[PDB]
Amino acid sequence: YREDNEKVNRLVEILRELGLDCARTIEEKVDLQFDALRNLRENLKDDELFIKLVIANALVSYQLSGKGEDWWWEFSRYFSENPPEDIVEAYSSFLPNSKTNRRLVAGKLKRIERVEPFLSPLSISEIRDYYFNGMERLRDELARVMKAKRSAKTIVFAVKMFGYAGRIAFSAFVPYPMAIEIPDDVRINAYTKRFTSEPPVSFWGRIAEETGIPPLHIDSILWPVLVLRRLKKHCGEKAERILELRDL
Ligand SMILES: [Cl-]
Repeated sequence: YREDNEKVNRLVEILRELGLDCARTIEEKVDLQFDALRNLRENLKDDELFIKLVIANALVSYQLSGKGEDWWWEFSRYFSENPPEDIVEAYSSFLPNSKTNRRLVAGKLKRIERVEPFLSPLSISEIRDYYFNGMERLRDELARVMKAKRSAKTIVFAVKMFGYAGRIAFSAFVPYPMAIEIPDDVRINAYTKRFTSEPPVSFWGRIAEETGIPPLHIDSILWPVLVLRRLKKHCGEKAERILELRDL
């Protein structure tokens, strides 16, 4: 493949300097979705219900009628005020009446109906196992349940959000698996072409191995590269390194 080795070498070193510490700070302090999850977890006081709601919610988080951060806050406030029991019934009222996710409701409710027989029986012990030692397994099982490709964008997003939910519920950071490849993203794809003609999944897999940053955490870092005020206020002097990534 045609590669700009010098630019790739700089990219790797900048990502090494940011590291998992920066990715985690972006996920928890820059991404307002994380605080939305903290609010819901505190208000429900039922970590099994909280985590299952996050997975189901992520599986319907496509073609939104608003910004992602607004949607996750609407979800958090709605289920804090109207805590659910029957998840299909709850979403049947929530989605068409929401501001930020009222499009394609029929297909979204079918997806909730499809996932609930898998999520409902899970115990907190099994959920802990998925979080601490099984996020790749969860991705594969969700894809099977949903009759979706293993790399399907919304399946992978559900695992990403599950990682946030577990970090909150279990008070421990577990990095995303190296095996979950870089998400398929129009902005990432255009950025990759600055460095190589190689397909991004292969390229970012090597970058992940060379930096020790799993691809889903690289994706977190690339979000502000590709909000900026919130980053400068939380990553400290490492915020300039984010600006270095955009200008590569
Ligand atoms: Cl999907």
